[PDB]
Amino acid sequence: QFIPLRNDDIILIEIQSFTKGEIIELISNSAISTKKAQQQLLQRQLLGSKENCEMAYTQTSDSETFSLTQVNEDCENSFLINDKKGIFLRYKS
Amino acid sequence: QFIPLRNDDIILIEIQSFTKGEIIELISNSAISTKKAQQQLLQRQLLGSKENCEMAYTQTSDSETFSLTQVNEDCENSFLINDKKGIFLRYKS
Amino acid sequence: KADHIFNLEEQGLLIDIKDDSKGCTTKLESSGKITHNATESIESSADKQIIENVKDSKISITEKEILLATKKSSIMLSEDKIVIKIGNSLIILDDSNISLESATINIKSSANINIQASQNIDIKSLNNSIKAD
Amino acid sequence: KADHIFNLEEQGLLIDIKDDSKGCTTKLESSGKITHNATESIESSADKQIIENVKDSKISITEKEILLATKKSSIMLSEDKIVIKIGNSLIILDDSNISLESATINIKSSANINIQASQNIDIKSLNNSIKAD
Amino acid sequence: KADHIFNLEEQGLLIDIKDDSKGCTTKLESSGKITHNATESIESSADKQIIENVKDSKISITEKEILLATKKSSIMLSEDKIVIKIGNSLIILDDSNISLESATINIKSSANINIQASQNIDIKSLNNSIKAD
Repeated sequence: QFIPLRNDDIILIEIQSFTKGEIIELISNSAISTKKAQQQLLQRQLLGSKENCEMAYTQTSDSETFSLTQVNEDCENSFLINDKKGIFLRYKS
Repeated sequence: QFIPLRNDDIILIEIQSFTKGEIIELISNSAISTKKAQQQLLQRQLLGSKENCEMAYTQTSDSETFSLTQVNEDCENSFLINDKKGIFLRYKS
Repeated sequence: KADHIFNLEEQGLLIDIKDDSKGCTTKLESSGKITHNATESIESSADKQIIENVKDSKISITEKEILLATKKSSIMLSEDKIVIKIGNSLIILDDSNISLESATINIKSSANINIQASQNIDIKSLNNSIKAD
Repeated sequence: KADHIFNLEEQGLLIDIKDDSKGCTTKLESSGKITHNATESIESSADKQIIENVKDSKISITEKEILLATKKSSIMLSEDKIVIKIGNSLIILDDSNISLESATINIKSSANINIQASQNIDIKSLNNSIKAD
Repeated sequence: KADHIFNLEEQGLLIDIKDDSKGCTTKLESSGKITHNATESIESSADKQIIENVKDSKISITEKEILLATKKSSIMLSEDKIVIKIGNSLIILDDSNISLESATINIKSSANINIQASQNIDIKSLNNSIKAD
């Protein structure tokens, strides 16, 4: 992979000697859940600047929806896979 | 995930005692950018032997192109998602 | 040397499947059109019907019949019987029959009406019948 | 303001490409149907043929011919020649010919048979020929 | 018990949507063919037109007309009027009219020409008119 350190990431830094510092750990995220893990079970990624993507596997009590979405202005692409419905392609505006 | 340690990976090795050695860190990559982070913003993966794939989110100043490509001999599959154009499927040879 | 595209713009599916010189394009636009194209043929079989309606104007195909219909008109390509209809002006093409029926018949020519008949004619009539020479 | 769907349920492809008021829907169901729809047209060109069979009942198109055929029936829209067939009852529409051929002909009317001819008629016959007035 | 495929080989889309016994297959090949198939029907409505061209040979459908045309030939299934054309040999099927017009008319039979007329006939002519018995 190549996922570089964007801004607004918060990070531990050692200073191993004079004029030597390093980077170890990651204390942040940008894509999490906000629900009680009985209603949604998110496993996802945001991508790029503005974070106008998803690669989510949202598992509620009624469906298991894979997704490859984008949220632009005036354009909403996707790629959806349900259990009841099936393979989708969608354009929206 | 299951991404095993392929060859031409360069790795730190402790020797914790006599006849005990371990593996800690990773000093290598195989998929990076070569541009000044004002022209492309790559977030990608190579896959498999010969590295004939991509799962890239290339964000230039004109587009945001998702991709699931393959580069074989005599076959070029893809799956492309733009912002201006939309969902693509392509075969090329 | 092929090329294969499959789009979804605002306009719609813009499929075109091309070899080096040949090709087949299919649009399903958002402006309300369907454009099929090919470089040899469009062959489309079925097993019971093919029905193509534009607001009460059929072209339907069955195992036996071929309708070519609108309101007030129809052509039946029925098996061993052709019926051509305007109300009221029929031409029925049976196995050994050409019935040519209406309320009024006009027949013009410029050169001849070269009638033959391998047996007798029976020209029935009523009140008047004329000629000229 | 468009919307674009592309499904695969158990039933099949349920494509519909819609603008705010317009639309084009195409089903390829699993119950054996194909439903095309549009709000203006379905235009479908080719370069050699279009053949639509339902168990020996064609409608075929070539550069020159248009067949409208089943068993025991055919209409040829051949170039400068129309042939309409039931065996045996022909009507051949040539350039300067209307041959109206069968084994038996019936002709009814209700008002007139207003025959004219810019030159001579030759009504040949055999054993009998009658009239009434 | 269904099965659903959607391909892109070098040849092209090889869609087939199958139930246990039924099915609908659609190819858009790279060799220049379009093959639709079904096990009941292909129903395809519209709202203005359906036009199927192969190099100046239409079959067009409107709200009222059905053209069946090439160069030098046309059948109009117009509303209350059928016009059948070769230049120059017309048959116009109006509401109460069968005009059967050309430059020359041949009429054969084998058994009879059983003409009736519920009012008077007017056989006009010129220079000659013959018979036989």
